[PDB]
Formats: sequence, structure tokens, C-alpha cells
Amino acid sequence: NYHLARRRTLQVVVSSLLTEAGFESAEKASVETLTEMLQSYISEIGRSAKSYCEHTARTQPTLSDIVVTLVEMGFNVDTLPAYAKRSQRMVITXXXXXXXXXXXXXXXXXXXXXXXXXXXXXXXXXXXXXXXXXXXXXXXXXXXYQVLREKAASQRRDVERALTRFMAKTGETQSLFKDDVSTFPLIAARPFTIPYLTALLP
Amino acid sequence: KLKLSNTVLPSESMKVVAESMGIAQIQEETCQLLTDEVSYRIKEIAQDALKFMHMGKRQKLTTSDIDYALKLXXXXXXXXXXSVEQQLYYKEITEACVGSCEAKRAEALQSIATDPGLYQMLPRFSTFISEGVRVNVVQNNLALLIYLMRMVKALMDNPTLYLEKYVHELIPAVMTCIVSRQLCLRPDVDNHWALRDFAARLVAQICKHFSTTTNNIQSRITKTFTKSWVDEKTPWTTRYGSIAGLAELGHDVIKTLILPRLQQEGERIRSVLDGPVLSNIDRIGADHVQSLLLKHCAPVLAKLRPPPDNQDAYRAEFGSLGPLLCSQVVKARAQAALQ
Repeated sequence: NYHLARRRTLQVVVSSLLTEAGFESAEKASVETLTEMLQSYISEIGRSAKSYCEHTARTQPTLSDIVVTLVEMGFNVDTLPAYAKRSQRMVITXXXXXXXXXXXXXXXXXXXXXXXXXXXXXXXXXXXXXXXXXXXXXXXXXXXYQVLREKAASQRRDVERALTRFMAKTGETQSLFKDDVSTFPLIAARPFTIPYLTALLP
Repeated sequence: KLKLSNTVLPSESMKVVAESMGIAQIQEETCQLLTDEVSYRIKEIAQDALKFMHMGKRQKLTTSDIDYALKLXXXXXXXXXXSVEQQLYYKEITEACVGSCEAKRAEALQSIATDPGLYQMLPRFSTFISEGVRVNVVQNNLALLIYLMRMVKALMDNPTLYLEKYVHELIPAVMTCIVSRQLCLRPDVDNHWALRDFAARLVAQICKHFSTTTNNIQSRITKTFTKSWVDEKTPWTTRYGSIAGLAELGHDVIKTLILPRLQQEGERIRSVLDGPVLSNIDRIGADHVQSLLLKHCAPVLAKLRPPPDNQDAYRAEFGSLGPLLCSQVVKARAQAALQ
């Protein structure tokens, strides 16, 4: 796709030479076909001079080389100064266009860790660890001794008071004040038949 | 498993092309075998240009290729989704989102927008990003706001990381950034308007991708801003964020919406302007808001109406738009003359 603009630039040169001629209208496909003919004529010059100045062992095609090329390719060069009166003096030169840029970026992690490790070659760029390598997650140490046994004993106290509240509101209840179902609802007495088998039983 | 019959041109068309030069009265089998022969040479050359481009090693065939062809029991403890490495990379991401050095800022922004295949320092990242949004909405701090909103922008342009499944804890943080009460200081509400502009711009970047489905995007955000615009006795930050979000939805959106809201919001203008005794915070706020949304709404009716009869167009727009609407129409005519 991106090649095409030079070809349409040649089409602009075609339109410039038609303007110097003075055609008001044209046939578009014929115009572009003539443009193709023009670029093939350019390349025909280039092939001719290419294989022609390889007849020297050195390369560089000079002026008289191209003179003999164009006379070989059929042109009276004597009109070339006079056509200068038409060419660079009656048609305005069009300018080229090429908009190239190199954008900026930054992705700074901090990990290389192997510059030229064992396959040593100091022409590379190690990416990171943030993409290539990986690791392992255990993520739960929690080993704070006194804090641990605080957790356990506090939880034991919780289960104490929980079962206390449960059988507090469950069974026969007698209080400390009057009507403490909220604060202190002590379980009332069972008294049962055989005390010793119960109270002396590990 | 395959049959390659001869692609043979209809010989009557070939006689039409022939007798276009005016040759003779032609029999069929002549042109039939002619199409055969030319098809042989064409398909031979077609194999040949294939041999070209299967050593030039592209599967597309140009004109130039054929031009060169014409040279003829307790369970194990868990492990997170992260690595330790990439979660520390994530911590770098976060503290560069904090980052005072704008080089570190832009580094973070590029690192967001161009780490495709990351995908796994996704939602956890974005999730208590949104939680930090809520907490700093409470803290009411514009710097964290602009950092997170440009962060969401860079999230929106990292093309591989598809938003769909993880949309629905992000967009409400954006709209909470839109709505109200971004009040660091009362003389410093100025940057918050640009924050709302940038936010509604982000919503505009959202809306072009997701409302094909379930219409949470278009229908819910439009009706949100609709009934939000209906909400009387609200601070004008709400009004600005609503109308700016509707502005970012598009030309025809505003063509629907600010067709009655032209003169209805002009009634809101001259309720504000030539209005109260003194509340200059709200006066200057709502005044520049109305001015901004006026000349930002202006290209719709500029594209809609021709720029004639500015005295009548002010009557067609409740006066207060005139001639700032007419000045914006002059600016639009200048922008058209730039073309």
C-alpha cells in the first residue's frame, strides 16, 4: 500500500506536463497507463545504463554514458537546453512528502539478573523477570506466638460465653438481679437423683 | 477429492471482442480453442508467479510479481494467581500511579497501555483500584482522581486485555468521578471541570464497544443522565457532568437531547444569570458551566441549522445563547472555511 504514493506523485508530474501542454480534460485510465509507461521508460533507461556501464570493470555511470544511452534509446539531446526553457522555467516544481517518526516509550521494571549468562553473547537485551520468569506463593506465615495464643484463648472464651448464653436462655433460669435474661441468666439448679456418680466422674 | 475443469471464456463474448476489431464471421470452436490456449498460458504463468512468490515468501500476489513473471486431611496451602515477581511488578505499577515524577508517570502509562498478555494482573489490580476510587471520593482528592482516570485511559487502550467480563466494577467508578462533590477547595473547583471533561471523554471511548449486547451502556447511562438532568435542587457539578457525558455520546445524541433542552437549559441559565442575591461560588461555577456546555453544544445546531438570522436564532434559543451561539456559529463558519 505504502509504495503507491510515489506512483501518484508521478501522476502529479503527468498532470503538470499536461498543464504545460494545456489539455483541459483527459481519460483517467489512459493517463495512469501513460504514467506506467513513463516509469517503465525510467526503468528502461536504468536497465540500459545498468548493463551498459558494466562494460567498464568499474560501475559509476557518467554523463556521456547516459548520452550514448539516450541516443541509443532514441533522443535528440540538442533540445535539452531548449526544453529547459519549458521545464524548470514554465512548470513549478512539486515537493515530496515523507512523514516518519520514532515514538517514545518507557516500561521500567527492575530485573535483568542474567546479562550474558552461560550462553554468553553481549548482543541481546534480556527482557525482564516481570514477563518471562515466575515464582511461587505461600502467602500465609502468621507465626506471631503470643498473638497466636491470644487468638486461641480468646476463641475459647468466646465458645464459653456462647454456650453459656445458649443454655442460659434454654433451660431453667434463675437470676442475680430481677429479670436478667440479657446480662446474666444463670442456669437454675437441676437437682438430680445421684450426685456422686456425676461429681466424681473423670 | 478435487476436479479442475477448464476456465473457458464464453466464445460469443470472445467473438464480440474479436469483431470489435471487425474481423469476420467467426465459428465457435476456433474461439473455444483460443480460450483454451490462452488459459493454458495464463495458468502456466500463474503457476510461475506462484513459484516467484513462494520463494519471495509472501502468500499475496502483486502486479510486480507477475511483471517479473513476464521475463519470457488438611489440604495444601494455596498459591495466588501472581508470581512474587509480577506482584512486585504490580507494586511498581501502583507506586508509579502514586508517582510524583511525571517520567515515572508516563512510564507507568505506557507500561499499562502496552503490556498485552498481562491479563492476570487484571481484575485484582482494577478491583481495588475501584475501591481506592471510592475511598478517595470520600477523601475528595483530585490528584488521585487524575492519576486513576489516566490509568483507566491507559487500561482502555491496551488492546488485548478485553474489558467485557471485568467491566462491571469499573464504569461506576468512572461515573462517580463524573457526578458530584469533587471539592478539594472551593476556589479550586477549576481542575475538576477538566476532570469531568476527561471522564466523559473516557465514557465516550467506552460506549463504542459494548452496547451491542445488553444495553447497560447506552440505555442505562443515557437514562441515568436523563433523570440526573431532571434532578432539581442538585449542585451544578451534577448538571455539568450529566450534560458533558451526554455531549460525549455524539452528534445525534445531543440532537435528540438538547433540542428541547436548548431553551429549557436557557431557562436554567437565566434562572442562574440575573438570578440570586449572592452565591458567587455557585454563580461562577454554573456560569462557566453553562458557557462551556453552550459553545460545546453549538456544533450540533451549527451542523443542523444554517448560520442565518442570529437575532431570530437567539429567539429560537431563548436569547442567552445569543450571540455566544452566534459567535460560536462564526467560529464554526471559520472552521468550515479552514477546510
